[PDB]
Amino acid sequence: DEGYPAEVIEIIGRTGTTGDVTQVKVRILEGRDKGRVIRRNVRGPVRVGDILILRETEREAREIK
Amino acid sequence: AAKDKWKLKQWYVIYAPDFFGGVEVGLTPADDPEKVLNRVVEVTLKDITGDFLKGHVKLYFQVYDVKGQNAYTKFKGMKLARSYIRSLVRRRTTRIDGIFNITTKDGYKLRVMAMVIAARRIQTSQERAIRKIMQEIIYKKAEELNFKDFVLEAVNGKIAAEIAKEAKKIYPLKKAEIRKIKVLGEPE
Amino acid sequence: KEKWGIAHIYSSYNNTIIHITDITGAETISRWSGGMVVKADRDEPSPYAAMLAARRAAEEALEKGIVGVHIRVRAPGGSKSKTPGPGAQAAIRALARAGLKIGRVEDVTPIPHDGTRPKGGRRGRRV
Amino acid sequence: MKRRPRKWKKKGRMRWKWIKKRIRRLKRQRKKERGL
RNA sequence: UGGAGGUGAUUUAAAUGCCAAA
RNA sequence: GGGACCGCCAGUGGCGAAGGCGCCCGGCUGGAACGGGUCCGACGGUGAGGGCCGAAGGCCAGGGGAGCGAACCGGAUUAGAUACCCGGGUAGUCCUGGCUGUAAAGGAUGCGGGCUAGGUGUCGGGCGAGCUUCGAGCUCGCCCGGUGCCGUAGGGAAGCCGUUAAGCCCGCCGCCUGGGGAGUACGGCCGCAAGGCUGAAACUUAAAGGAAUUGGCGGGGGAGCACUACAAGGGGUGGAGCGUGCGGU
Ligand SMILES: [Mg+2]
Ligand SMILES: [Mg+2]
Ligand SMILES: [Mg+2]
Ligand SMILES: [Mg+2]
Ligand SMILES: [Mg+2]
Ligand SMILES: [Mg+2]
Ligand SMILES: [Mg+2]
Ligand SMILES: [Mg+2]
Ligand SMILES: [Mg+2]
Ligand SMILES: [Mg+2]
Ligand SMILES: [Mg+2]
Ligand SMILES: [Mg+2]
Repeated sequence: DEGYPAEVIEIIGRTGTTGDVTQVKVRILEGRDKGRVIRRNVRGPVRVGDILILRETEREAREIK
Repeated sequence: AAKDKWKLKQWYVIYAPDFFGGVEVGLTPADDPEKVLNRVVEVTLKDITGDFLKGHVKLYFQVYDVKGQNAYTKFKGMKLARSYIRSLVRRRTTRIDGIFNITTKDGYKLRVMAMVIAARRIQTSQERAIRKIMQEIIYKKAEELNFKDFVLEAVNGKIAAEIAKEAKKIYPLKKAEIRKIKVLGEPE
Repeated sequence: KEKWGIAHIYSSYNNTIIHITDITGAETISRWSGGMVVKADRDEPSPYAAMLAARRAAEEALEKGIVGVHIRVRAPGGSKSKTPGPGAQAAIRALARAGLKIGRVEDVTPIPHDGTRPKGGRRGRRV
Repeated sequence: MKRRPRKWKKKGRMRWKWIKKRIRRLKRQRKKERGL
């Protein structure tokens, strides 16, 4: 109902139709799967050290080249 | 109303056949005990006797009689895991197969599939010779042994070892297996 | 003791079916398909629909006393495609996350030894 | 018919297969009128 | 370095060429 | 219960005159390579007329019919859609006895003989040497016959071919003579039919055809770039009245 914070640890690359989406690796900070590292797609400027609020932590983005 | 129908089911315990030890292998639900007949369960040889080598051998047991809450089974067939035999067949080798219909000493009808993998490509006449050797060994074993002893030797690997030792004289081998067994009939 | 069942997973390019039965396969515990959790025909084979269906099936199985399952996953096979769709792996992962133990995993796609003739003529679909 | 593989080339003409079909259709009609 | 084969696939719709050059 | 088909191993690997031939065991049968101080003694090459074999499809009788699927019946797409896509579906595809004799049936290269640098893979047989778990096993070298690649002299318009010749020489048969009309008309033979083989003229035309070069283009591939491109944004024009320029009247 409030989501789970995750911390960005690595930048992979740009993607999307018009280069608007970035793929990152994040580490869960709270919840059932705290400590796991998964990759995600993010819209907007982002840098290492930012914190995202995920609404669910079971979907993983498909790897890009 | 549906969960009402689920409450009418009772659980029955399934046992392995007599010559495998007769150990418990699982449980199954049913409302009428007559409906449990002819059900089939598949278990690996590692579960019967614990050893991490024979985890790719699969045995099928079929329920034939129910008494109380217990179900007793018979041997029906054996097979090797598909992913296992799929990793044996490679290019620049030769695969030799033989399928035989046999009758054991005590009047059991069986169909047996054996397989041999050669180290390299070989000529077809050598394949025929190896297949003939396999046939002779299997016929002799079937004539000599009873049903239970034959099944135990086939699943343990004695027959394959004898086949490999005899067939080394035609060409060096890499593997030799009894690939599949199915029972067809039983004595009257 | 331990009640173990079997999870049959049917995965194609158009849908996904998850079917939990008992150890012998003759009694059905639960059954859920992609068309029972989504509204758009386009979303039936998506991984997310597979996750939802797997969660529903796992909950229904857990409430009835099942502890773990062995997995059998198949593509349509036969004269159709031999490759499972995108929802198989998502279905497998969701079952474990819901609380069920996982036994052995194998694929049981039916493969012909030169069987029958497929559709499309000798030129195939021309799109 | 006799073979003229030069006719199969597609530059500046229609397909030879259908020309052959059209000629065969035309020859049927003459044959029918001849039998009358 | 350069070649020859085989098996898979390949996300809606989208026709035409006037005036002029003379 | 039923009808069709034999996956991986499988290999510019094998066999056959070509068309073609792939589950296993048994019977009958054709051809070729290698080894040969065996036998006969020029018995040979090509082959007009003539004969036999010949993918798929089609036809004539009798069976069979799972899957697929001309014609056809419906659902869509579209300006229309007699189509491409989707759901069904008759003949046919399969077996027994005949007929038809056609393919980009292509190695687009007729067959026999002698000769003209090398290098390197692979299949069958034989010989020599060395290993070996003693295996109808393994490795290396040479001879003969098949099957691929790179290449010297020579050949060719070039692409390329090059002891598996499209090179130099000794033979025999078949075919061609600018593009269309036309593989048509008329006549003849063959076939149940569908069709097969043979095959002109009047007239018309300045090119048709081949190999390679430079560009331009592609609802082909790869790399890069732009607020007169997009994506994230800020402000607008298109509706009203008026200023000014253009078409028309
Ligand atoms: Mg649906
Ligand atoms: Mg159709
Ligand atoms: Mg289209
Ligand atoms: Mg020509
Ligand atoms: Mg002759
Ligand atoms: Mg051919
Ligand atoms: Mg050679
Ligand atoms: Mg060369
Ligand atoms: Mg005539
Ligand atoms: Mg612009
Ligand atoms: Mg924009
Ligand atoms: Mg305005």
